Amino acid sequence: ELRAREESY
Amino acid sequence: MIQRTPKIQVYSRHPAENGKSNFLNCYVSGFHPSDIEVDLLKNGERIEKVEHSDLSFSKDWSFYLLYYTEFTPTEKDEYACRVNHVTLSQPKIVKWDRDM
Amino acid sequence: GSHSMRYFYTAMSRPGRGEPRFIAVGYVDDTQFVRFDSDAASPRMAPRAPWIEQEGPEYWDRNTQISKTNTQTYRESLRNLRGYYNQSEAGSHIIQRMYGCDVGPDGRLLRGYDQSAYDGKDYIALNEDLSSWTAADTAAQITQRKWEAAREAEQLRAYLEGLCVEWLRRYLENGKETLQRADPPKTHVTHHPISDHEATLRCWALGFYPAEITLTWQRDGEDQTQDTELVETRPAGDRTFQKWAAVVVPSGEEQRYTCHVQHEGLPKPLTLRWEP
Repeated sequence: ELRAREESY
Repeated sequence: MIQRTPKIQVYSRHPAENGKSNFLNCYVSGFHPSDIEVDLLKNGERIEKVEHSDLSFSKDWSFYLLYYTEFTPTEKDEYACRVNHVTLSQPKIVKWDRDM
Repeated sequence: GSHSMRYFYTAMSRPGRGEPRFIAVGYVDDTQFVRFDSDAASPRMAPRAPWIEQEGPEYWDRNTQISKTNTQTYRESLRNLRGYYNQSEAGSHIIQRMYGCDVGPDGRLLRGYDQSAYDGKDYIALNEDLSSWTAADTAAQITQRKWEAAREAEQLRAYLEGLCVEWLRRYLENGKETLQRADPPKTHVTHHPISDHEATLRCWALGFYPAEITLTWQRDGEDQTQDTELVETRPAGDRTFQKWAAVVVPSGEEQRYTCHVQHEGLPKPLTLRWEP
């Protein structure tokens, strides 16, 4: 299961 | 940036037996960046419809891919893997060493 | 024993050839089970192991949407890092990220990971505390301050301690017949004459899963580390792996050499010799 809602670099 | 040249291994899935179907593998690894051209050769000619694994990478960030095709080895046929990469001035050809 | 789940992201710009490509693959131990490729005719999270196929449509839609969002997010990040390094719009660049979790035999979190690279070089990593960052340089410090202001480490920690271990445990049970099965290497020793003076002894390990293995040559019980050619462990294409180790021996001294094999699938470690 992937992590959602990543912040951009 | 720093670039890394691919290592290449050419080998079969199962121990090779003439007349028996098998898989011919070309494993390219240790390279960066990810763009790479890999052909499998049968008596010098490009094999059609070769498949490959999904791009992933090792702990040191270098990439690896498995290129493979079903084949039936014979005593006469010679097989090889031809690899080009930005680190390579000319394509590198590694023969399937059927001696080991 | 212990087990791991890892996702591997590669985002690659290609100026003049469209927008940056985003690829994600997921592994449990050395078994890939999902893939996504933004270049696909119809991009979706797609199964790559049979035991994930039983997940329902909600799973596939959710993981597809995260990956499509990430396609856009990683394009933003590539634009940002190009700026952080004062790079032109003409060159191709790559962000890579690996994240995931390790669990023990009892399923409890052992360690979480989140590590990133830019053009093949370490860029920023979540420390083992799942709370602070290590930035490689002053460019990564910009990302670090951005992620600190956004409390992104807290979001990683929540994922790594929750969803990551919960879904890893589910995958391990759903695929237990393969994921929790170690297949031992099939082994043999070959002999390749070089000259009247020397020959090569090659110790083979074939068909093993997982990839972790130890192949060593000893001479009179002493490791021949510096003298052993050890090929990189390589996939056979049927989930198993292959490796060999070789040493050059003086003719007639072959019986002073032993090959030692350790692998999880083995009842006990192996000791092999050339058997002419």
